[PDB]
Amino acid sequence: YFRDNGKHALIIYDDLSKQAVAYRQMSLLLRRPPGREAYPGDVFYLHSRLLERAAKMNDAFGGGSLTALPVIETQAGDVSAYIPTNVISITDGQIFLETELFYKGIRPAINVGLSVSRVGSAAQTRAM
Amino acid sequence: ATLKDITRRLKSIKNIQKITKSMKMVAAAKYARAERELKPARVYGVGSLALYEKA
Amino acid sequence: VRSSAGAVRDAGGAFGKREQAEEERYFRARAKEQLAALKKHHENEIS
Repeated sequence: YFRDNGKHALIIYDDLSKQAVAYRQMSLLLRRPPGREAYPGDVFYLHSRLLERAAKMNDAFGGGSLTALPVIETQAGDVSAYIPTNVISITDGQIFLETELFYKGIRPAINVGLSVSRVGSAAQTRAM
Repeated sequence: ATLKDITRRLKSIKNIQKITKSMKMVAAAKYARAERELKPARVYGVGSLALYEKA
Repeated sequence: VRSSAGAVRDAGGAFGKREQAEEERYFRARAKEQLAALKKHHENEIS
């Protein structure tokens, strides 16, 4: 609504790894056949159709925007898991938080080595 | 960890073990040579110290 | 299960980072030396 009415919005799904679990429970109780790790087949779609709504409308469509900051939770840093990889291949950037950095004193634990942002140059003030 | 983590760690440790075995062999050869060359130098240096402990 | 060349830096454990640093420090030093020599040659070859 906000992005369609020329305003700017920010949405923070927290977590998406629990929406995936709720969807899996629904799908298993409707008797739909399971998939990998028991998640339904349509588990990528579930998220891709949801994170694709965070657009940046041009000035003809109001100019409004909707940023999204999905939050995923990995297991012992296994970024290679199923839902983490799906959402990593869906989103633009990433912000890797690591426990080894959290306890080494670096807080926020952002792992600047791996954290990425496709926009990069653009969307940054000239001084910064 | 997962299977790939364990596989990579196992391969790395196997390489490390190979390298340390090779280095042990090299060090043993160099040690044998060093002992062989140390005997005469042992007598030579002990002689050179002779004076001070005698006077 | 076997082992292959260049596996210590594929795991990326402690030995991988240790080796990467042991390489980078040495080659930074040699690059500094070579740059000094390059500057000296530049100056000595102007004439």
